[PDB]
Amino acid sequence: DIQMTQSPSSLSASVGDRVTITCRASQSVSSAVAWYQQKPGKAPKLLIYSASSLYSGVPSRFSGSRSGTDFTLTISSLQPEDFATYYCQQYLYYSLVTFGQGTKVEIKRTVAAPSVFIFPPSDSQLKSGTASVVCLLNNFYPREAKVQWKVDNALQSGNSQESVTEQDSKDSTYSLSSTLTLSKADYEKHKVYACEVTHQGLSSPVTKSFNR
Amino acid sequence: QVQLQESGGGLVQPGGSLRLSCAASGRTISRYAMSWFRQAPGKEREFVAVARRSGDGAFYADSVQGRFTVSRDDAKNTVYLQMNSLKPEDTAVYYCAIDSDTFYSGSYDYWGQGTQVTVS
Amino acid sequence: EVQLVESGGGLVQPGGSLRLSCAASGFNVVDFSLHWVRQAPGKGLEWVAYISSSSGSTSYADSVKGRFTISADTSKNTAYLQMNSLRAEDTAVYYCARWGYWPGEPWWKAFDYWGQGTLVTVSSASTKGPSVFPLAPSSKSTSGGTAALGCLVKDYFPEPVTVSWNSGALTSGVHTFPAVLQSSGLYSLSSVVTVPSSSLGTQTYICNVNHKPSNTKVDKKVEPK
Amino acid sequence: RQFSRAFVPIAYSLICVFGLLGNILVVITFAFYKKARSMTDVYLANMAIADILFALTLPFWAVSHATGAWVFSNATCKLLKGIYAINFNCGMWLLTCIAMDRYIAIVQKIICLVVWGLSVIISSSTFVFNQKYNTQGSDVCEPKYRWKLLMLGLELLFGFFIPLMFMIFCYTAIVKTLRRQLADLEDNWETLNDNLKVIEKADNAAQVKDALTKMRAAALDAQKASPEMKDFRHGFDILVGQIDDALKLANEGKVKEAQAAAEQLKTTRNAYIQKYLERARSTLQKEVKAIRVIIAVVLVFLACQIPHNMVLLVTAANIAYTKTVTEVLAFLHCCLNPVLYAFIGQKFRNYFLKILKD
Ligand SMILES: Cc1cn(C)nc1[C@H](Nc1c(Nc2ccnc(C(=O)N(C)C)c2O)c(=O)c1=O)C1(C)CCCC1
Ligand SMILES: O=C1CO[C@H](CNC(=O)C2(c3ccc(C(F)(F)F)cc3)CC2)CN1C12CC(C1)C2
Repeated sequence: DIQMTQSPSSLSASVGDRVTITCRASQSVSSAVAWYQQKPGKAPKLLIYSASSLYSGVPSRFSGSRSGTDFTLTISSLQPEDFATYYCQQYLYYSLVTFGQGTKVEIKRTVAAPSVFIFPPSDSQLKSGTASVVCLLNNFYPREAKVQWKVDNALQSGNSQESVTEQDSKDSTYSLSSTLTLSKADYEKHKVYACEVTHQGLSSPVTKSFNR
Repeated sequence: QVQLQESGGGLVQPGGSLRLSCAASGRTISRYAMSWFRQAPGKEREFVAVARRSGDGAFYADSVQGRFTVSRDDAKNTVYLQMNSLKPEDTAVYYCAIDSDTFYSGSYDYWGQGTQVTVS
Repeated sequence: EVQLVESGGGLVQPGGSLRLSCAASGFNVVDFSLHWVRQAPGKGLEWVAYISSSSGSTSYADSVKGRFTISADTSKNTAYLQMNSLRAEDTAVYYCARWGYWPGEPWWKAFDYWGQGTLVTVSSASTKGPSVFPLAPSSKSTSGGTAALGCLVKDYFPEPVTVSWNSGALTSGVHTFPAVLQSSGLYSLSSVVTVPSSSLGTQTYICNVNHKPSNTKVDKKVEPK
Repeated sequence: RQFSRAFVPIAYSLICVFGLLGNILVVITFAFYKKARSMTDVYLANMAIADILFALTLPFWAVSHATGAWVFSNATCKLLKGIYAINFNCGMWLLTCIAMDRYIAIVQKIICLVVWGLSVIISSSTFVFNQKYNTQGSDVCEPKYRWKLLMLGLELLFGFFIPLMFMIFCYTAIVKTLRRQLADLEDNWETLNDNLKVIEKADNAAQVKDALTKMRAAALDAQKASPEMKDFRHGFDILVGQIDDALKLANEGKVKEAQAAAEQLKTTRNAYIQKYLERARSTLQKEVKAIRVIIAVVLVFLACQIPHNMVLLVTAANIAYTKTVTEVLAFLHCCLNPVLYAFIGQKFRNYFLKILKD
């Protein structure tokens, strides 16, 4: 019944920056809050125990502080190994441990506009009876971008699935793939197929379309 | 009912500085996001910088990294853009845009008339 | 060192049963309480259950009460988590963590040593090969500069698939998207390549889809129209 | 205004003799009690030494006021302003190192000579300033009129902006520290007592598990707020070692056996917790009353010698009753310190009655 709210959902900073992550409990949880670091594809690791004492093995750049029910994890100098997910957790009792929503620490980068491509389905899939139209957004930053589908100048909902790749090793950007999956008789009823994208690095929304 | 007005600009010597101010009436600057755009007389609308709510940070483009700095004022409901180490290639009209989406999608609809910044 | 491993993870049908093992080596179960922490794919961590071996006290979370059964075995230094009636929200990775006993400092080090955990996925579909379709480089899309290619797989049931491009000779520019789950209970994945358009007619592009659970290797070509 | 100079000096002589008697009493009580000599004790002792340095020469001020004008040479008046200046700045820097030591004692010989050296620097800067300006036919001794004024201005800026705001910061930090520490022992005793009444009223709708988790959080904080130090921490290990014992039985639905382990909650609360929560309350209330002595000797040093100093600067840069009411205020502070020690300072009230009953 104790809820912990982690305030920064996504956090962006570069190497050498000082970052802070705040968590707030519903009731008092005393000084029993731990901070876990989870790399993608790995088990979490304990960084801070009892909200102030760093664990034996972790580097000394990680610190913790408590102010009433407000807990704070501060990294004074960011490192390339410090980019991971961070969880706040109260541990007042064995049967009442609740974790935070998580904070993803990404790499601060220059804003790049997405490269927008549209792929109509090949005849093979069309002949199958179920057609999928792809709208690819390549090499953009930050993550927050939206794609909408305007079939015959009409918006669509519930028929598009988006898959987002994480940060690359070289340029550290994002890439999106919006797949609209629909039947054969509904596709042959329409002519204009467009995907329109909006991004924070983009002045006017980019619409890529075809006619089939 | 949302209007937006910008100040600053003029003629700046190369290597100089400027501090533009962008303020909107009829809508609070807080809880939304602020963005700055360049428009050259011969080129297309180029991106400069974007400011988020409170303290998630600000993001600048590949040409204005280090030189430019964005500050926010939710109490005064305005934003400031500080330009340092100028170049004659930076001569452009500076438009000020506001993100309508809370999730920073990029719904850029309420533009402004902008100020002209020119070099030498 | 003292360490914990997990086992028993796999694929079950909805309404089935599964018992994960949790083997602890180097330390005894009667000195440290053992917990199962659940991470849904792409979502945050969530605690499930705990067992105290000395006092015999077990407890569950609210979403898993009655359906889940936790146990321990001091003779093999193992802890077992038995699940019945696994609904569609129960597909996740399960981690087995240790925790000290009050009083003293081991109670303060909450979840100090973790295990790697196991993936438990529930679904009603059966193993089948992917269907590969070419995402053609349309010539009007950025003519004279760089274009984008790709081959899309649509309906394949197990997660681990491997997409290679030109038999591993292409590494720069390939973006292989994470697989999403459709409404039909299967997985769709896309792997796109950005090439310069001057080498479209000269160079050929081949994608190899490798699906070891179905033993299916598809070499489908991509060509502009 | 002959009656002003006629009615100052008998009062000046009486506060002079009272101040010198009281401060020489203070130094023989240090000369007898040299065992519990705290850093507060030696800092206020050096303040007393500056006070008896100032205390001898108010008869010179009294016979200067009684004759209607100054009698002695200008060097005597320069020495009188110098000893008033070393009294003021000795008090300032001694209360500054008082703020130093109470900050480093609460929040977490050589410096006396440093205070004396800063005092004699102030004495030099008022030595180069003082001259008998016989204005309007009366040979009064008032300092009045480029680098010297700027040096005095920067010294005033340093010795007013740093130590006064330092007093404000450190004393507000202390009275927000020692009040919150006393507050933190209040709600920890409250929810350990209030929620124990909820447990005995929790046979209705299973509010047992909600109740002890509030006590689990509070009694962990009270443990965090030597053989005697071992008993302080150990008294809370069985207190929450029977909270989770009444929470293990609360998870299984044994509400009746949760109340049986709730009867053992009061037993450790009286035998281990109420003994040490009262013992910590008396020690916390003892140190918050010694602050009230330190606050009072600071706040009256800025209510007596400061408004006389701010009226000396405006009358030197460029209403005589405003000058007259301030000229009796700072000179009253030499005798006013032993007045404040008996009726506020609880330590001095003990041995003063012991000396009277010796
Ligand atoms: C009689 C005597 C014998 N001796 C050894 N010291 C005294 C007096 N000392 C006194 C206080 N001292 C403290 C006040 C506040 N705080 C702390 C403290 O913080 N600690 C931690 C103890 C104090 O020492 C009084 O009040 C008070 O009178 C004098 C120096 C001043 C008057 C006579 C000589
Ligand atoms: O005649 C004396 C005898 O010594 C006093 C002592 N005063 C100071 O030592 C200091 C002081 C503090 C506060 C204030 C106030 F105005 F703000 F109240 C003024 C001065 C620290 C410098 C000042 N003078 C003066 C007149 C010119 C200064 C020589």
